[PDB]
Amino acid sequence: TYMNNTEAICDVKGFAPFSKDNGIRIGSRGHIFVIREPFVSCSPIECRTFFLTQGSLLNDKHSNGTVKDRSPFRTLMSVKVGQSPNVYQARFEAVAWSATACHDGKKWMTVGVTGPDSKAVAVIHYGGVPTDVINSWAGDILRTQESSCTCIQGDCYWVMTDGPANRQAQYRIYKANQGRIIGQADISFNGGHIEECSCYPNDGKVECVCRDNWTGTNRPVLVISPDLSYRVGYLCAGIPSDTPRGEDAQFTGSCTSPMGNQGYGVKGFGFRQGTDVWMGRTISRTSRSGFEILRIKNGWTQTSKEQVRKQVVVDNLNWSGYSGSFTLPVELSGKDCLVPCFWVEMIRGKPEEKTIWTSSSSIVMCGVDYEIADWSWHDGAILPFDID
Amino acid sequence: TYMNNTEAICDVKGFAPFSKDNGIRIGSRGHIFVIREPFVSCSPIECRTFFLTQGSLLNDKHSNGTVKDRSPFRTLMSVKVGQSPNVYQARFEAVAWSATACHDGKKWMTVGVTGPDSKAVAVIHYGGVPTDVINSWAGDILRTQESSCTCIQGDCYWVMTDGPANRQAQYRIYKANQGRIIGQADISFNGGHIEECSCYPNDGKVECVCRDNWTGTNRPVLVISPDLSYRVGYLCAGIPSDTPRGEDAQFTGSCTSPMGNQGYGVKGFGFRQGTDVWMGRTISRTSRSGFEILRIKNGWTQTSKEQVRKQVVVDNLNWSGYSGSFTLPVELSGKDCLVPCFWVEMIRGKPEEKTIWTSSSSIVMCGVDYEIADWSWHDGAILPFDID
Amino acid sequence: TYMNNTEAICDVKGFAPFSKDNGIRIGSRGHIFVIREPFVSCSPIECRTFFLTQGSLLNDKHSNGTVKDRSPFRTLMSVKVGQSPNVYQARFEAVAWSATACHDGKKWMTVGVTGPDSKAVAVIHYGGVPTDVINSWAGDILRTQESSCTCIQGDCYWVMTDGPANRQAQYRIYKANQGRIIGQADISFNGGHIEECSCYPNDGKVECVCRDNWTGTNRPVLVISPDLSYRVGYLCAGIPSDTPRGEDAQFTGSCTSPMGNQGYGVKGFGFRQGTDVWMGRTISRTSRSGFEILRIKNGWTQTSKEQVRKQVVVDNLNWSGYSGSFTLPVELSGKDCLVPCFWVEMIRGKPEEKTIWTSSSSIVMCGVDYEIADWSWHDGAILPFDID
Amino acid sequence: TYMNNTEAICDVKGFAPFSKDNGIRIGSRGHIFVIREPFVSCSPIECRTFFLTQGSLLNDKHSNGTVKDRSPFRTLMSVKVGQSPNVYQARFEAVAWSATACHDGKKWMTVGVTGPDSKAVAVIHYGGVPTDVINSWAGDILRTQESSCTCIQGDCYWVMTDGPANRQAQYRIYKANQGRIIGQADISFNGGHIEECSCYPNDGKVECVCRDNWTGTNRPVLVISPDLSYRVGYLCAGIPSDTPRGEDAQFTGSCTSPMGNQGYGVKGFGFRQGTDVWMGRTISRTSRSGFEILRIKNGWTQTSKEQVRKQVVVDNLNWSGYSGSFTLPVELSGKDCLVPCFWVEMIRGKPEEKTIWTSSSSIVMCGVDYEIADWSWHDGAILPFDID
Ligand SMILES: CCC(CC)O[C@@H]1CC(C(=O)O)=C[C@H](n2cc(C(C)(C)O)nn2)[C@H]1NC(C)=O
Ligand SMILES: CCC(CC)O[C@@H]1CC(C(=O)O)=C[C@H](n2cc(C(C)(C)O)nn2)[C@H]1NC(C)=O
Ligand SMILES: CCC(CC)O[C@@H]1CC(C(=O)O)=C[C@H](n2cc(C(C)(C)O)nn2)[C@H]1NC(C)=O
Ligand SMILES: CCC(CC)O[C@@H]1CC(C(=O)O)=C[C@H](n2cc(C(C)(C)O)nn2)[C@H]1NC(C)=O
Ligand SMILES: [Ca+2]
Ligand SMILES: [Ca+2]
Ligand SMILES: [Ca+2]
Ligand SMILES: [Ca+2]
Repeated sequence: TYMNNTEAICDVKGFAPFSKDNGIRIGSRGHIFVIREPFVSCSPIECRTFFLTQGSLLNDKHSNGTVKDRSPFRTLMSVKVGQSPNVYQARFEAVAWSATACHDGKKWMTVGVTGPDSKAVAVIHYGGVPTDVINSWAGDILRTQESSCTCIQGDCYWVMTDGPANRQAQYRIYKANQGRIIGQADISFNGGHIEECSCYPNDGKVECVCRDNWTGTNRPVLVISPDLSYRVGYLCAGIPSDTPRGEDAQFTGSCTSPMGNQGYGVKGFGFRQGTDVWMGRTISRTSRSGFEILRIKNGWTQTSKEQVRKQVVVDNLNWSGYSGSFTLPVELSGKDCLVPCFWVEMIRGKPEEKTIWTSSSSIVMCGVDYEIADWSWHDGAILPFDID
Repeated sequence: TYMNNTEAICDVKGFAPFSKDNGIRIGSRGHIFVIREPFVSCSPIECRTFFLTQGSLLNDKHSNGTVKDRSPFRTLMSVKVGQSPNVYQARFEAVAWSATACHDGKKWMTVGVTGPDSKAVAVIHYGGVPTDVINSWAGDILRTQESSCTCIQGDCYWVMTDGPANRQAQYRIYKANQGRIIGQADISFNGGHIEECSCYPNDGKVECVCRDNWTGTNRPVLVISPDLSYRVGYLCAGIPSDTPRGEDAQFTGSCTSPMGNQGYGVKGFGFRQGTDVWMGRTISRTSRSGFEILRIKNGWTQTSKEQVRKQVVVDNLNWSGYSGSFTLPVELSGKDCLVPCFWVEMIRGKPEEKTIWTSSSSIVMCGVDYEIADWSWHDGAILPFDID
Repeated sequence: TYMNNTEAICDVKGFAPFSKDNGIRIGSRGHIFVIREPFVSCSPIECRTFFLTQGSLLNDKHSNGTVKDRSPFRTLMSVKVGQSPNVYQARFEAVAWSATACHDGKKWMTVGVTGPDSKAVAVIHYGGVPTDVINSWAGDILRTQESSCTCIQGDCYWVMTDGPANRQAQYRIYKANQGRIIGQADISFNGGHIEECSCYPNDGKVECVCRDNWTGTNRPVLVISPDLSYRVGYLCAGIPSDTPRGEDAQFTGSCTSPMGNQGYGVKGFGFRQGTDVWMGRTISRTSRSGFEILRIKNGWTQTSKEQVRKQVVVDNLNWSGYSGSFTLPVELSGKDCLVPCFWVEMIRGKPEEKTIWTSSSSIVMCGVDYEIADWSWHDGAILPFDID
Repeated sequence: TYMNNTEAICDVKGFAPFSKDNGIRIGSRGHIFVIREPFVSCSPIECRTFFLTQGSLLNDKHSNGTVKDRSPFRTLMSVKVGQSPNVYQARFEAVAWSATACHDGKKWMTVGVTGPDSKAVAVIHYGGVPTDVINSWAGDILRTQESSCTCIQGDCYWVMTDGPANRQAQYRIYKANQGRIIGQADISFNGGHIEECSCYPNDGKVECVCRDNWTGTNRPVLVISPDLSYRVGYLCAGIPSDTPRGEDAQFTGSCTSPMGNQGYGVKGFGFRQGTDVWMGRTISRTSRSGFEILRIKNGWTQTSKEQVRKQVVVDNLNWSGYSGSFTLPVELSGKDCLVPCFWVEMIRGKPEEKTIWTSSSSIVMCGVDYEIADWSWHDGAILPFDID
């Protein structure tokens, strides 16, 4: 039976911890995949952590990282949420240097992307077997969310980006039933830039938070109805949610256009509470260190700067990174709504630390109806390892 | 279907061994979690061993133990009873520096506790996904059993402690259905101190044995009816069941109040045989070395000193530690009653041994209708390891 | 539903290989349990390999073997047939320095034995939870088969030995339904000695082949009807099936009494083909080197010396050891009979080799209706390992 | 229920990647089986990777490879497609130095081959338990596909070769229901040589592509109707699909007889698109380096040289090896046809590289209705390892 996901996002006052896998700490002696870009999606029975590999291990010479990023040794694997990405608990998903994965009630539909950048290919597995494919339409680095995709009523929706990373690129919306592509749509958002979207189900539509690697220190926002009609723009909030960014006060904000004349970005998430927003960001405005999350009143609909709450999960004394969204099925939480949960990546090693490798651990948090305290649940490992 | 647990405790004449995992022996070469505070609960299909991690491994530098105890790297994981807590057989349960876990017939309800000590948070997972939360009400080290919780007819009951460890603290009783808190109650036991309760189902009520870290070398006792009405006090027995303690003869005992003017404690268990008690304790009265268990006649209802039986499981030549209670489901043992089974932790390393780490192995015993012989099933490993 | 096992043994002309786990070869780098006394039983869905542990690993210091044999660190674990006994694929069964395990159609009933030799205890687990116990009746090393037990129609039968190993001891027959002992019987076989029986289902009865560690180079034989009435004696065959033994020609044989004035023994198996026997033995008559199996015509009913076939599985250039019996469920093989299959242990290290440890690998063979060729499927590892 | 496999092969314009396991890269630190001859078959729920072992590990001394190839330590194990062949995720299948494995909808029927070359034995396991056997009929190296076998409507068909490798040998066709041999047939193909067939279901019949190790640089072709009536010969295409081979232009081709006066061969696959063929081969015509696949128009029925498409998967800068066929069940892909998917082995070490061992990793590709780009998904590991 198809997992409904038609209900609304739960109004939450805070986030209680879900998991922590300590893989880089475990991987000092264990057999752990050097991973990058973990993310969580849930089936109506369990939540798993996806990630990308080089087919290497921590403390190995194959973790030397000189081995490139967009590589053929790159695969998508999954483990259960909280388990580390180890060799002996991993489930193979796809050959992938960029991915998204999602469940619809029956089977897992994964979409890993590979090939050369000129003509990259994205394969849609479903039930484990590849079912369909999407080819590079623009010929510049075909890619997708790196976070959970979204199925509503058995139809799974997601967002891909073909084009350049700095200048204007092209952005699309795909739609599948049982791993077979049933629809697609182009995103006529000009001047704007959409990357690495964090998305979720909300009142029968798909809301996705994204990253502007062109000109925006604020974050793009897409709204997707199941007929692929769309409204797009930016998170109206007067708080810069991207990184690098500037001061909150030297920032006005816009619901339509990119603000803050900085380049670059980072993957980030947001959650729409009626008219308010749960926005997440790093503490450092220039680095990826720390992580915090703020509820900004009327920040979804207005260029607001009203911080209702400010909860800290990763301290600015510690390294973080990417972040993304997902929901808890009704068939799991017991609610009448969809519990907003999220993950934060914590990057260790290169380029910041004196090592030869680059991996990440995660912490997952999810939406509660109470106020959670500020603490730091950070990575832990004591670098450099023996290999370095 | 909800696991009944309304029946009475089996009258047992002894305890036959259930398991032994030898993880610290296995972990000389294997990949084993440096754990602390293991405990056993059973579903109507299997019994699992819970424990807490630092995300470290035996023989790793991450086992250096200087890494603190109430830490963010602390998680609750489980394995099957008898299996060691290894990376490749572990199931993630919660981020936890203090825990309890229990099954009700359908899903596992875990309750791990984390955060800062000032405002610690306890998350209730159920089916794997967090379902509810309890926040620090007193602002001093929110904590819970470290042993199995108890579900009766689909409602799961447990005991938490907010306050100080030496002086008077505050003690509460929680109640859940499907991971959603449905009740709570304060414990008006003054002068008394309740920590780390070992509990069980008995005639439709929950009996919990606890630890007095204030003034008692005897053990607190709580009786919980499913409406959260309670009687509380001490195990009436004239035998000191806590550690450190004194001689049995320089001990009178009380059914209401703390006896033996020693501080500190250790986690310990007891089992009520009609009017008698199966009480467990270490052999050494000052250290945690050894383990033994005595049936004291009428010791549940009277300040008795009549040892009916004395069975030894861990010898005073060997190290032990915590201990706790649980039952076997009717859906497993085949009985008409609930088989009393228990686990003993065996601590190796710091603070007693010349190492840099601290972990534990366990042995599990359960209630038989025969007299079992005295032997020592101890830890085994030959310390220090190579890392030290 | 209860697995029938009322049918007869398949008449087989040879044995085709089932498995080989190469654990000692795998365990040069892997994480493999130093085991002793492996054996195979099958459920109506799969066959597993049982074994006993010290909680040590190959190449570990904990494999030093000075660590004794009848030890508390001794456990019974299982893996699938062909898989090695590794830490990460092992299922905990019991604390055991002597064991038997069997399935009846619904759950696994294990019987591991432990304690001190004076008052050893045998616990009956069933479904994973201990269900019943048998205590030392004679006070000298309580022990059992080390090979599969036998369930017929939901009742499981086996053979235990309390007494001395050299002189006359005492031998019993137990019977269980759902892990609860429902019957027992003493074996009034005087002068004779019964150890480590290899048993099986045959026409509604249980036939067990055993070892005479007193005075016999031939092998005891027990026949068990499900009311525990018994006929006992020796395998009538004029071929000595035990080891150490003598020449076949300096051996007459007896269907009642022990022949060949040698002491000691080894665990061994046999299979009754109507009136013939498939008897197995080592090639060396003094050491445990090699393994071969001979069909002796009318050897079950008469003191025959007619070798119908002689198949070799382990060559006399290579080390072997114990051996034992089991059947394939109809629910697996598809037959109308019960396929005779067997395992051979291959011991490496101490006492024969220049190492510090002692483990074993296995090969499994089962009954086919064709003539299989003589080859050597031996252990493989290249000793001594790095630890030595 | 029996998996139908009566439908036709999907007409495909290209192949999108299925998996990559990077075991030799993982096995720099992990526990990975030194394997040879991997292959993929799928059940109506999952696809697994089969392989053969020495019971050794990467980076072990037991990987020294001086240990021979046709050895008793040789086993057939399986893992899921994309997972590496590691000790802790492996399922034991058979003792095998040559194999085939296939699923019919209900259980796995494996056929591993062992023994001495003079009188080798092939055992048919089914459901895990050995069910039947085929003995060496010619007395020279009994062997089979090393690739997936084929079940159609519950009857499983495959191809064995008894005889010599260079000169004329003998070739047979077997047929099983539930692991019990129900039919057999001799292949009266004279002058011709058939080895290591890659086969598949196509319109109710079994088409198998093979290797000519005698005189052919082109590839034999067998067509099997379920009554074991056969047509046999060669892939009519004017393109040499074997290796070593010669130029395409110095090659005429034949639909009946072996062309290109070279000896040797390599395992290879083909797929019949109505009248066209998807033929695969290495890039190097003399070595096993590289891999590419060409659709040759009317190449199944005519000595054509019309390359419709040329897709590259492994570049000639990198090592490859064997290759073989299989299908995706309708119960997996969702199609009305049978999706043509294939695997390529990538050999590292001896005999080409400066190591002491020999293993392989794989990539799997499957049939899509789009044109896939040329990229290299190669092995990765950086040789020699530490052991060498
Ligand atoms: C901005 C979106 C893409 C465009 C190529 O760049 C991602 C940026 C980025 C970062 O550090 O911020 C890491 C991401 N990333 C992904 C990876 C691999 C290792 C290929 O998975 N390495 N880096 C970029 N995504 C790619 C290369 O496909
Ligand atoms: C007396 C109850 C608590 C109050 C903080 O102290 C526990 C005592 C204790 C011991 O050695 O006896 C070990 C327990 N403990 C638990 C832990 C960790 C590693 C945090 O799980 N370390 N020690 C204490 N529980 C805590 C700190 O939450
Ligand atoms: C003859 C039957 C028993 C009587 C104690 O002796 C077994 C003999 C034997 C051998 O080498 O032949 C190995 C068996 N054995 C078993 C074990 C352990 C390691 C205790 O499982 N070590 N050796 C003996 N069984 C025991 C000690 O319980
Ligand atoms: C040509 C078919 C057979 C005839 C013996 O030879 C296979 C050739 C071959 C190669 O390199 O091309 C590798 C194959 N092979 C297989 C193996 C083992 C390690 C026995 O599985 N080693 N090599 C050959 N098959 C055998 C020996 O049973
Ligand atoms: Ca930006
Ligand atoms: Ca105390
Ligand atoms: Ca003897
Ligand atoms: Ca050739």
